[PDB]
Amino acid sequence: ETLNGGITDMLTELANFEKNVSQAIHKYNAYRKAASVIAKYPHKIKSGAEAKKLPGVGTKIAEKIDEFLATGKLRKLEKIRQDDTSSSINFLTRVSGIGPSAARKFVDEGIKTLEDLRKNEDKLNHHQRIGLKYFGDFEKRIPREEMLQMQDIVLNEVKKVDSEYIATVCGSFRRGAESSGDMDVLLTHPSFTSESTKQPKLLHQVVEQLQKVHFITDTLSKGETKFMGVCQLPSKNDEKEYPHRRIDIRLIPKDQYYCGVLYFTGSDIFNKNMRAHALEKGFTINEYTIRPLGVTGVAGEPLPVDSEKDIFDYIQWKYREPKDRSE
DNA sequence: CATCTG
DNA sequence: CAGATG
Ligand code: NA
Ligand code: NA
Repeated sequence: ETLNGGITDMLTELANFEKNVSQAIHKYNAYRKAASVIAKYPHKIKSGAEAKKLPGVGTKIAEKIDEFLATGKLRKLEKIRQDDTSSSINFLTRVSGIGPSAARKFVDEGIKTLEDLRKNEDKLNHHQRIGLKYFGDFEKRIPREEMLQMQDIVLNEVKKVDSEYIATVCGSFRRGAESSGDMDVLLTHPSFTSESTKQPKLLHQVVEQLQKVHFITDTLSKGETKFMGVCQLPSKNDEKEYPHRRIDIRLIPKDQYYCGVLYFTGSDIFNKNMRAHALEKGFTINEYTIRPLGVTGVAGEPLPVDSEKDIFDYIQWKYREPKDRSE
């Protein structure tokens, strides 16, 4: 956690770079299990050879650990930190819609900067375009104070369209968090479940309203269950307009809402732990359901959940306010 | 995993 | 359709 830090750290720069600049999924994937194991490693890695001893730990890595331990740095890591092309990709990638894949193509076309990007707006697709228009706004954290305002609206409108709608704002906003990165809404309606063959309108109807009143600014992707967009709190009495914010809304059959709600709420750590205990208690849990575990190895059969309460109860645990859902 | 692109 | 992004 801080004994073998720099090590796990450099390993990460390295793995990251593999995958993003080179195509090196293997290699990349290599550094990864590597940093994972040294991570768990209970001692102070004093040499490569020592490390080597570990699984996932081969010769090349060993080599690097040595040099790193040997000297406050690593050459390759130094060489990669300068490299314009390397930096290029790390940056372009910052744009929503631009991934690595694309980041390469661009660079090899010589698009490296923001300006490059504007100039070549023709090469970008819708998402990427938006992604570029909202670069700044996009990176700006979302303070809870707006969060609550947003949430307020979304909920009101959803209600308007249908009283039977059940919306929830998961994420850290849900966990207490003072700011968030984007807005995540879990949606369901009684009329929608596991078997119930579709009802796309269910999602589309709301989306509409959201743009009706202008909360929703642009559409990133709009499928029949998942929507990826942009929103914005009405700039009041003009002088201070708001940033644009990432927002998503997803339909979910009523019959697997809570697992979802739970799940989406996190934290990752809370999940796991809860996930593991569930398991002891003779259960299983994933994003959609809770199933009673048979003994023949495994087994299933969706346990019935009417709340987040229903879940814990099953696994016979202490109902956790979202706030203490931390770890 | 679900959506988009081409 | 594979293949990219989130
Ligand atoms: Na990106
Ligand atoms: Na292939």
